[PDB]
Amino acid sequence: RIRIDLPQDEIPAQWYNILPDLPEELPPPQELLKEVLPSKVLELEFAKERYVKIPDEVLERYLQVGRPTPIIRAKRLEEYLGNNIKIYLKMESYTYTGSHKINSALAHVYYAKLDNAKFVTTETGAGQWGSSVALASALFRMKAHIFMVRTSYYAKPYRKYMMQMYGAEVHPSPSDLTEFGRQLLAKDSNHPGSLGIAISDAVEYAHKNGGKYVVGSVVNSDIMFKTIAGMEAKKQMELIGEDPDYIIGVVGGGSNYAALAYPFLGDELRSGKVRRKYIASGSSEVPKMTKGVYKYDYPDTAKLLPMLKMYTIGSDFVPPPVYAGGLRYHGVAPTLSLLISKGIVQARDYSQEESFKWAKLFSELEGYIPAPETSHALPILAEIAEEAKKSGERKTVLVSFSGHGLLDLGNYASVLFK
Amino acid sequence: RIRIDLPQDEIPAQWYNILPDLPEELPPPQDPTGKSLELLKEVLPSKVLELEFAKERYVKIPDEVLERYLQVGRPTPIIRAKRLEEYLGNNIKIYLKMESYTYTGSHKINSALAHVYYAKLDNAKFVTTETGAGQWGSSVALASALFRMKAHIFMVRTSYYAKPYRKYMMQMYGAEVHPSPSDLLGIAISDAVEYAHKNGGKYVVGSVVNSDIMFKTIAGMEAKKQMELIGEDPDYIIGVVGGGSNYAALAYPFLGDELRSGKVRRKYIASGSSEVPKMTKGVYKYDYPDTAKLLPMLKMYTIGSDFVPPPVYAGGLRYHGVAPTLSLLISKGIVQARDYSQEESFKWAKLFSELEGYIPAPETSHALPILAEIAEEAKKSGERKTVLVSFSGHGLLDLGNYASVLFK
Ligand SMILES: Cc1ncc(COP(=O)(O)O)c(CN[C@@H](COP(=O)(O)O)C(=O)O)c1O
Ligand SMILES: Cc1ncc(COP(=O)(O)O)c(C)c1O
Repeated sequence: RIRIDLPQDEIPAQWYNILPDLPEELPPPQELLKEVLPSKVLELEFAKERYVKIPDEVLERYLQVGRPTPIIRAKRLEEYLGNNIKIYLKMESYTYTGSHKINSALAHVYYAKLDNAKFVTTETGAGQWGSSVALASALFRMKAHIFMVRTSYYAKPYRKYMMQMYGAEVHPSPSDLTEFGRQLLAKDSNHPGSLGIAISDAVEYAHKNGGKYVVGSVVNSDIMFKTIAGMEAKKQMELIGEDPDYIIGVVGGGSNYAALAYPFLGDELRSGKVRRKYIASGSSEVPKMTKGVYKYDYPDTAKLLPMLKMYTIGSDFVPPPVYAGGLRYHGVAPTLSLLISKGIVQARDYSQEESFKWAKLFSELEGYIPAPETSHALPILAEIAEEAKKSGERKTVLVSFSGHGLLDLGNYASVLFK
Repeated sequence: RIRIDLPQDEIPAQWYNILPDLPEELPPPQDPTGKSLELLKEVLPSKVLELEFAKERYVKIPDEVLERYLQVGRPTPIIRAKRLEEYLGNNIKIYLKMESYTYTGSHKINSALAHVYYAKLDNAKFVTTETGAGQWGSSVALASALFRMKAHIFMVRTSYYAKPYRKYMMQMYGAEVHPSPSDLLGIAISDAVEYAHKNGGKYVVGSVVNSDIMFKTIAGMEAKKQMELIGEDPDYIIGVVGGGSNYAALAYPFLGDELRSGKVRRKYIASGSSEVPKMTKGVYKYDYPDTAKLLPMLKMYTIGSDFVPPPVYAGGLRYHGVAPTLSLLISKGIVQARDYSQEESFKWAKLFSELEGYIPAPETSHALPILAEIAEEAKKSGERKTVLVSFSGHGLLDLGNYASVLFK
């Protein structure tokens, strides 16, 4: 009785755009950025329609990569927690790349191909985004050039290998394939690189060679594409007649959480009354959730995109080298930040020691190793268990289980196995 | 409609035992050094030992095992590989039983749960086992976590250090991992077996024997029901052979129907690696299951319990012998045998990955060259054949293996 499957012939056929349903208007963002970006991707940012039809070509690849993903009920975790709540896991880890990121990668590549792009480029550090764009590129028969921070290129090889199995060309950055890259290599032939440097690398290469750049950021389009997870989950839960009392997840930039929660939150906002509790968490080592300044700031280190109004601890923030928690990003998506400032979504932060302890507990109890990023949601369940206990009612929790941790086992090892 | 899901409440409730349905009696285990036999009784779970020569065609899956089956991802889906079909000219229809969909990424968890469960009923204080790829190691580590058993895993050592993430995975499940030869491959089975005889531990076997294959036929029982669900009778059932459990597990429930009805119409093809070529260069004879000789001799296609794979070999299927029941069937011409190089398999793996989007285990990639042969054959006859594949595992923790061969 623990897995709820949505047949592939019943997958949702539109994405959800919360913009029209926000309590107040979203604080507008503040080119080139138009030559390298897919035309429709630019269009969908300002979108005023509540829904965007998913192209049939995109929908077909969604099915190809494992969608719809199941909801799993974590009954053993429930028992451990005293059977005071019910825990439903939306398993985005079940996609072939093991995370929710392929949901927007497929759409970005599709719209690049529509623009008649000769290839797509993107930046990557740890390789989560890179491997997702690599798969999406392969499924559209699109040439992919991935610019990977040279340090990570050697340090975290398995995801490089994954990108290469998918047939992507992977370039250590700064690369000699661009002027901006060659100019840095003349300073240091083994220049360690940065995420910012790789964005500049990927952008210049698309710009100069008639390609398109695939943005993996907190832009409104990206969140919209990922809401296929929430669209599915809404249908699954209504299928077994359970309405969640809590929806929770973690915030890198916030796209995975929003993607799950927004379709539920949209219903409520349109009814005028928010009844559910929404709780998202990040890492206290990178505390933009709980200690962020709400202000206009650069969504990327390259200063490529215009500033967005978001919770941020600054685009130059770097985490301690001990941090293996994976939620390194400095800001929160503008829509989510707006929601947090209005008290609609509650913010939490946990240490990696606390989160990884829960990861370990979850792996032994339920049997599935969560991504280190995902592990930061688990401490929220303890807090919810207590409040439920004081309810007299059994509360239902829906969790964005954003990825598995098989390719992050080295991260866990560095904390858990000394 | 590329994925066929079997609802969990539709999961089969019994295992298939092919022993009564074989064309002729299986060569019984042999035992010279009259110690390994009572030794087997000392380290094996009692009810596992008992099921080894079980006579009932179907064995009820214990409720506790069935419960965990549902927990770790059963039933697994069947996926139709339409993009691969296109690449092969649409000359065949290709269905993949995705045993990779379980929590540890392979079919191994199917018997690991049953062995550990039966060890628990013996009041075992711990279980031991060996592992190569660590697909088995991690499945036993997970099974042990779920049944609250302490687990000691003996890992081949070359794999130990080259596959640290699999070691990390076992440790995340709370198992203790030991490089083999250890402190107390082939050699690993011997290591584990030894360690179990003292202290008070049970040895968990991960293939070859009848009980182990029987436990894995849950996959085949599910697949039979799923194919019927879409009105699809396979012409070919294919897979790869390490010890032969994942292939037997899928095929035996289909092959049983045929043996009982009198006629075998389907084609059965299994592949191994040419670098460890017991499938096509081995001899059907009695040989030792373990290096070290502590275990009763079994009659299988073998290339010697002392065979050691080439350093350059990253393809997996390293065991030296084929399961006795599967060896009987190969000897009788019922199952056809193939072997491919890691170079040819991995090139197919990379193609499959770009086409279908899913990275196969290096073990599983040995089935892909079979598809190419079936498709060329169908092209020449003009007949459009249906193929069911045991997709035994994914390769997410084996990317280092792939890289050593493909990425310079
Ligand atoms: C992914 C996967 N697929 C097939 C098998 C072959 O074993 P069987 O024929 O099913 O019994 C395996 C076996 N993996 C074992 C053995 O390690 P190897 O390195 O020799 O492949 C394991 O210990 O994990 C497999 O993992
Ligand atoms: C598995 C996993 N979970 C969470 C995140 C955080 O990303 P985001 O909040 O932007 O979607 C990432 C990047 C990830 O790979």
